[PDB]
Amino acid sequence: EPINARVIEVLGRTSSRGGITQVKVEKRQIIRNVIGPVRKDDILVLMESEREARR
Amino acid sequence: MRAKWAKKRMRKLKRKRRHMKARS
Amino acid sequence: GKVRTKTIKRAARKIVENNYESLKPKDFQNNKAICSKRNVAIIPSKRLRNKVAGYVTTLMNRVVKRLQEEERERRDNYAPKKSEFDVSGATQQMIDSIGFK
Amino acid sequence: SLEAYISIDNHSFVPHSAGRWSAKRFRKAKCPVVERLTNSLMMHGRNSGKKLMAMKTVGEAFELINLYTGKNPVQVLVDAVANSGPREDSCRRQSVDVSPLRRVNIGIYNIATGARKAAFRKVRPFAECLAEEIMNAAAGADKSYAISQRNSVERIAVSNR
Amino acid sequence: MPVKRRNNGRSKYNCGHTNIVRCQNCHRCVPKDKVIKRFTIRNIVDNTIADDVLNACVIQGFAIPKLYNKVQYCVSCSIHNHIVRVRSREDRKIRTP
RNA sequence: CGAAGGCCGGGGGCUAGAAGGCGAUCAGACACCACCGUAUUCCCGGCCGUAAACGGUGCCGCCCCGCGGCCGGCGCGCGUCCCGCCGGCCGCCCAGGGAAACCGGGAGGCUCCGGGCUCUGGGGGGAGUAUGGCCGCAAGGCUGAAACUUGAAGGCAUUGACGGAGGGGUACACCAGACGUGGAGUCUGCGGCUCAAUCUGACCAACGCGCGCACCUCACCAGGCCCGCGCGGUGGUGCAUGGCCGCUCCCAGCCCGUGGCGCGAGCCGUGCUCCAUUGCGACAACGAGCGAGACCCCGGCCGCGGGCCGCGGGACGGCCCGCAGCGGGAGGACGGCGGGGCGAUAGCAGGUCUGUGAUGCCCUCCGCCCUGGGCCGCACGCGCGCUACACUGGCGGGGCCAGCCGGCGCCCGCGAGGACGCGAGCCCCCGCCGUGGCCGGGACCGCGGGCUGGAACGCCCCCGCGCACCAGGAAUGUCUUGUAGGCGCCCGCCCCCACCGCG
Ligand SMILES: [K+]
Ligand SMILES: [K+]
Ligand SMILES: [K+]
Ligand SMILES: [K+]
Ligand SMILES: [K+]
Ligand SMILES: [K+]
Ligand SMILES: [K+]
Ligand SMILES: [K+]
Ligand SMILES: [K+]
Ligand SMILES: [K+]
Ligand SMILES: [K+]
Ligand SMILES: [K+]
Ligand SMILES: [K+]
Ligand SMILES: [K+]
Ligand SMILES: [K+]
Ligand SMILES: [K+]
Ligand SMILES: [K+]
Ligand SMILES: [K+]
Ligand SMILES: [K+]
Ligand SMILES: [K+]
Ligand SMILES: [K+]
Ligand SMILES: [K+]
Ligand SMILES: [K+]
Ligand SMILES: [K+]
Ligand SMILES: [K+]
Ligand SMILES: [K+]
Ligand SMILES: [K+]
Ligand SMILES: [K+]
Ligand SMILES: [K+]
Ligand SMILES: [K+]
Ligand SMILES: [K+]
Ligand SMILES: [K+]
Ligand SMILES: [K+]
Ligand SMILES: [K+]
Ligand SMILES: [K+]
Ligand SMILES: [K+]
Ligand SMILES: [K+]
Ligand SMILES: [K+]
Ligand SMILES: [K+]
Ligand SMILES: [K+]
Ligand SMILES: [K+]
Ligand SMILES: [K+]
Ligand SMILES: [K+]
Ligand SMILES: [K+]
Ligand SMILES: [K+]
Ligand SMILES: [K+]
Ligand SMILES: [K+]
Ligand SMILES: [K+]
Ligand SMILES: [K+]
Ligand SMILES: [K+]
Ligand SMILES: [K+]
Ligand SMILES: [K+]
Ligand SMILES: [K+]
Ligand SMILES: [K+]
Ligand SMILES: [K+]
Ligand SMILES: [K+]
Ligand SMILES: [K+]
Ligand SMILES: [K+]
Ligand SMILES: [K+]
Ligand SMILES: [K+]
Ligand SMILES: [K+]
Ligand SMILES: [K+]
Ligand SMILES: [K+]
Ligand SMILES: [K+]
Ligand SMILES: [K+]
Ligand SMILES: [K+]
Ligand SMILES: [K+]
Ligand SMILES: [Mg+2]
Ligand SMILES: [Mg+2]
Ligand SMILES: [Mg+2]
Ligand SMILES: [Mg+2]
Ligand SMILES: [Mg+2]
Ligand SMILES: [Mg+2]
Ligand SMILES: [Mg+2]
Ligand SMILES: [Mg+2]
Ligand SMILES: [Mg+2]
Ligand SMILES: [Mg+2]
Ligand SMILES: [Mg+2]
Ligand SMILES: [Mg+2]
Ligand SMILES: [Mg+2]
Ligand SMILES: [Mg+2]
Repeated sequence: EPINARVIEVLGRTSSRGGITQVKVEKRQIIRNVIGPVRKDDILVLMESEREARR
Repeated sequence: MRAKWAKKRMRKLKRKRRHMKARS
Repeated sequence: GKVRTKTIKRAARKIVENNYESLKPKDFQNNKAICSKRNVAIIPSKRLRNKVAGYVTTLMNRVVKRLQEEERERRDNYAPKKSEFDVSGATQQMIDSIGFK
Repeated sequence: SLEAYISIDNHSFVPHSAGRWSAKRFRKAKCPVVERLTNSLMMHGRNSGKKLMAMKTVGEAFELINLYTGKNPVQVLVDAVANSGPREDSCRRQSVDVSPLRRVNIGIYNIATGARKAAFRKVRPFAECLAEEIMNAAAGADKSYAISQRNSVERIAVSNR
Repeated sequence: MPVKRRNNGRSKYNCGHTNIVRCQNCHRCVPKDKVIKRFTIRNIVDNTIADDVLNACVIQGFAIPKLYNKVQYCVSCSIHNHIVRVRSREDRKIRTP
C-alpha cells in the first residue's frame, strides 16, 4: 500500500556527490531525499510515511 | 633515542656491572 | 555571468556625468549617444561601444531612484526664524559658584 | 511515471522530429513518448544513428500488438511505461525514492534493453521481441525484463531502509 | 619552542594544584581548569515531534521537561570534533563567545 | 617537611588496573582497539628524597605613565550605592629594556656600567660515565674525572615547500550514463635476441614521435675510385652555448614610484560577488603598469554596391517580474554569442649541436663518389591503432543526396590496366540465405595476369586455399549539440604504396 505525496519545495543537494535532493512534500511537512531531477509540485510514490530524512 | 629510555638503558648497564664485579 | 571590467565602468561614469541631459534611460538613444565624436568619445570598436552603452543606460535609471548639487548647496544655508535654544542639581552648584545665581 | 511527464498530444504522423529536446533541463518532459522509445532503440553502438530504421522497427511492432491484444498500441505503450521503473532506490546505503522523469527514463531504457538482449543471436526478430516486451511489461508479468529489474531494485531498496 | 600563551594554556591563578576530570569522549585525565566546558539545556523529546507528544497528552497544562548537561572535553577531542578551532595569532587573543 | 611510583611489617579489598592471558588487525604486531585479570590503588607504623617539584624567572629594600576586574579589612560622603586607604590575586599598556619572542607589580631605573646576601655556568661529545667516599633493606640518591674525538651544536625570527591539519572555491575529476581499450588475428613503434651491419635520439611531459627506408635518403657494413666494375666531416660534447619547442600552466598570477613599519632577512600596497587579482565595498597606504579582458579568424540573420565576394547593420545581462550581481519569463536568426589564434613575471643541468654557411672547445684528415647489403632480420614482453565475433546481419539488383574543391571522351581488356584525343558511403526499395564457426570472419599459402622503375624485394587484379576468433580476468581511458558513435572523402610525405597524421 504505497501513498502519493506532493513536493512542496526543494531544500538542496544532500550527498557528497550531488545525487539526491532534500525536499518538503505534503496534512504533513515530511522531509525526504530523492534521487532524480525534481521540480516543484511533483508527485512521489512513498512506500511509507514513517521514515523522515535526517537534518 | 628518547632520553628517558637512554637513562633506563644506562641504569640496567650499571646494575649489570655491579653484579659482575660482585663476583671476586 | 557578464561582469563589466573597470574599463567599461570608468568610461561610463564620465559619459553619464558629462552628458546627463542627453541620455534618456532607454537604450537605443544611448547607443547613438556613445557614437558621436562631438560628445567626444573615441570608442575603437562597436562591441566595446555596446557594452559601454549597456552600462550607461543602467547608470541612468539609478540616479532617478548638476541638479542634485545645486539644491544640496541651496539647502545648506537656510537659517530659520527660530533659534533652536529659546532641571539641574549639580550644575546649579556651578552657576552659583560662577556668577549671579 | 505521471501524467505530467508522459506527453500524449505532441505526437506527429511519424516519430521523426529533428527536435533539440535536450538543450535545457526539463524540456524533454514535453518530448513525445514514442519518439523517446525510438531514440532509446538505436542504442547498440553498431546501430548509432540509423533512426530511419528504428522508426520502421517500432512501426511494425504496432501491427503485432493490435493483432494480439486487439487494442490501441499507444495505450499499451503508456501502460508499459507506467508499470516499469523503480519507485524506490538505494544510494552506508540508505533508501530513497525516485522522481517521475527518472522513472520514465529507466522504464523506457529497460524495455529497449530487454528486447535488445532477447534478440541477440536468435532467429526471432528484434521487432517481435519488442512486441513481447511491451505486451508483457504492461500487464505485470514476471517474464518481463523491466519488471524483474524493477523488483530487484525495490528489494535492494527494502533491505537498505 | 618559545611561550605560546600568557596563561600557559590553562586558567590557574594563585594555587599549586587543582582537581582531575575525565574527558567525556575518550576518558583521559585532564586538570579541571584546562578542560573545555560547555553547558547545554535541551528538550527530552526532539523538536520534530514536540507537538505530537503534546497533542497526545492527557494531562491538562503539561510542559515538556528539559535536560541539563555540562559537557567537558580534552583539547584533542575538542579540536577533532570542532568544539574549538585553531585560530590565527591575532585571533587567539579574543575571548568573545 | 616533601606529588606519584617504589620498599619493610600489619589490615582491608568495591573500582580501575603495571605483569600475565586471550579476540582482532597487520607482511609481521610480542603495540595501538575488545575482553579477563596479579601487584598497586585505601588504612596504620616506618623507609626512600626524586618530577616539565615551572612563573623553566633565588631572597630582602627604594623609585616607577596610566586604564580596568575580583577578594579581605577600614574610613568619609550623600539617599543599597559612591569616593578613597591598606594588603592580596589578575588583565591591558605610554616610556624604558631586549637578538627577538616578548617584559612592563620588571625582564625598567645598566658600556651614562658599584644597595646587601647566597647559589650556578663558561663550544659540542665522551658523561653524569669510570673511580673513591657518605647515605639507603633494596631500587637509588648526593658528590664526580681523564684519555680521546669533533667544526660546529643552539636561540629567536623571515620566505618557500610540505602536512593521513582546519576553512573557502573548482575541472568530464567524480556522480547519471554512453563509447571503449585490456582477450583473437593484424599494421606500426619500443625493449630484448641475432647479426659483417641490423646506424642513432627520447623511458604525466619516451613508445603511428624526430612528414611514405628497393637506389637515393644514409648517419651503418663488404669492397673499390679521386683530391666487383687550411678546406671540409650529420664525428663527439644539449652538463660548454644561441634559437626554437615542451613542461610547471592555460594556472590567475606578477610587479613599480612616493609614503609607513622593522637592527635586518622582510612586510604593507597586493567580507559580498564573477569563468577569472572579474568587480563592489572597506582599509597606512596613495597612485600606475603587465597578465585577464579588450583584440584577430571563422560561422549563423539583415541591408547598399558589384558580378556568389566585399562593404556595413545586428546583442547590450537591453525589456518585464522576484530578491557589484544570482533567478524566472518574453521577443529575436542567435541569450548572456559559439569554435579557434595570441599568450605575463620566474624557472627545468627535460629535447634538439644529426635542419642550416648558428656555434666554442675536443678529434679526423670520419671528406666526395660507385657497386652490393643492412636499418624490414625474431623463442619473447609492452604503447597507439585496424578488422571482427553476425539476423539492429551478410549477399544480388535497382534509387538517390555532400563538403574540404575538382578534367574526361573513344576504343581494347573479366579485371587490374593499356593504345589513341578534346575541355561518396551509410540509407531507401525489391529479393535470397535461416542460428549451422553457415553464405559470419579473411589471416596464411599455390598457379597466373599487370603497373612503377636502371633495377621488386613494392603495389594491383583473377581463380583456389578458408586461421584465430561466441563480446573478452586483474586492471584501465575519453566524452555534454549537430556533440558521442556510425559512414565514407580529400591533402601531406610520395618511382610505387596508409591500417598514419592534418582536415
Ligand atoms: K631529562
Ligand atoms: K629524560
Ligand atoms: K626517568
Ligand atoms: K627551542
Ligand atoms: K621553552
Ligand atoms: K597547559
Ligand atoms: K585559585
Ligand atoms: K584552585
Ligand atoms: K572552557
Ligand atoms: K589532550
Ligand atoms: K614525605
Ligand atoms: K613521594
Ligand atoms: K608500592
Ligand atoms: K581490590
Ligand atoms: K580497600
Ligand atoms: K605500577
Ligand atoms: K595485554
Ligand atoms: K610494541
Ligand atoms: K607501536
Ligand atoms: K576486567
Ligand atoms: K608494586
Ligand atoms: K592491595
Ligand atoms: K594512584
Ligand atoms: K584501595
Ligand atoms: K615517598
Ligand atoms: K630539569
Ligand atoms: K609549568
Ligand atoms: K638563593
Ligand atoms: K570584594
Ligand atoms: K573588597
Ligand atoms: K581573602
Ligand atoms: K570584602
Ligand atoms: K571589602
Ligand atoms: K576593597
Ligand atoms: K594599596
Ligand atoms: K597592595
Ligand atoms: K590594591
Ligand atoms: K601581585
Ligand atoms: K641560597
Ligand atoms: K643555583
Ligand atoms: K643550580
Ligand atoms: K648546576
Ligand atoms: K666505582
Ligand atoms: K645499606
Ligand atoms: K641487604
Ligand atoms: K626489598
Ligand atoms: K645494594
Ligand atoms: K647498591
Ligand atoms: K652509588
Ligand atoms: K638552532
Ligand atoms: K638548546
Ligand atoms: K634543539
Ligand atoms: K632547547
Ligand atoms: K628577530
Ligand atoms: K635566526
Ligand atoms: K606521439
Ligand atoms: K606611522
Ligand atoms: K629601514
Ligand atoms: K599596515
Ligand atoms: K593592510
Ligand atoms: K606585498
Ligand atoms: K596581506
Ligand atoms: K588593505
Ligand atoms: K566588389
Ligand atoms: K569584389
Ligand atoms: K546597447
Ligand atoms: K640546432
Ligand atoms: Mg621523612
Ligand atoms: Mg574490576
Ligand atoms: Mg576486574
Ligand atoms: Mg633534580
Ligand atoms: Mg624543578
Ligand atoms: Mg628548576
Ligand atoms: Mg582575583
Ligand atoms: Mg585571580
Ligand atoms: Mg597581573
Ligand atoms: Mg659560577
Ligand atoms: Mg661507586
Ligand atoms: Mg662509591
Ligand atoms: Mg632573526
Ligand atoms: Mg640504402
